[PDB]
Amino acid sequence: MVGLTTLFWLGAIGMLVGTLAFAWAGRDAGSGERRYYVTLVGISGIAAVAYAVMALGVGWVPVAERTVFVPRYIDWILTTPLIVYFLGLLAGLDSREFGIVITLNTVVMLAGFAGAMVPGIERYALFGMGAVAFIGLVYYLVGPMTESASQRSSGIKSLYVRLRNLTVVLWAIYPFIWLLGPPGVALLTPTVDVALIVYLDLVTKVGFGFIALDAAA
Ligand SMILES: *C/C=C(C)/C=C/C=C(C)/C=C/C1=C(C)CCCC1(C)C
Repeated sequence: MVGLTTLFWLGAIGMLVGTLAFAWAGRDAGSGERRYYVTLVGISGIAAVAYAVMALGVGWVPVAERTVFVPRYIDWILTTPLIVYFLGLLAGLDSREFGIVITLNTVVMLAGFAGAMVPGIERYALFGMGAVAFIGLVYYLVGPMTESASQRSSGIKSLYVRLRNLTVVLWAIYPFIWLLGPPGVALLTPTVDVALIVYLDLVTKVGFGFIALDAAA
């Protein structure tokens, strides 16, 4: 499909501009803030690589009567934790709390990946595992991580809240897409499925980064 490839290109391109943009803004940054710029460049860069790889025809593996794009999940497993890290730096979390939110994040990504890789109905069981871990992650986001961020300057306090809403609201859509897309009910075509994910991936990553750069000043 030529349509799947262009959607992948659009993604790689959109991520590229995000990266270059963040790497530029990150250029010349204090020895106590570069961490943000550099993590933002990783979130964007990794995704860009993953998209170009898929655009090029790599990772399109068949499972049952569908095809699963492995580079998407590899990306997710590597990038979502960085997003949570970033959010964590804002909130002012320590190793303890960081550690908790990160693993909870990894379980849902690992479970989603495993789930999409199995042909049998037990895939729903794997999906269900990620579902419960995600509600947990969201709990920590709007809960303890929030109260924890309420101790920063009015500036940081407001940036975190905008980013967590953006995050929580958009991420909650992914599972439903998975459920309706080919991995589950396949009530959604691969192409629409991919178009939707590309958009979400872009906003929750590059959209995320730009909102942060705006705040930087
Ligand atoms: C840059 C990529 C991002 C922000 C990807 C986010 C993906 C999710 C929030 C996926 C969530 C899922 C569940 C909550 C249930 C298990 C199945 C998944 C992996 C689709």
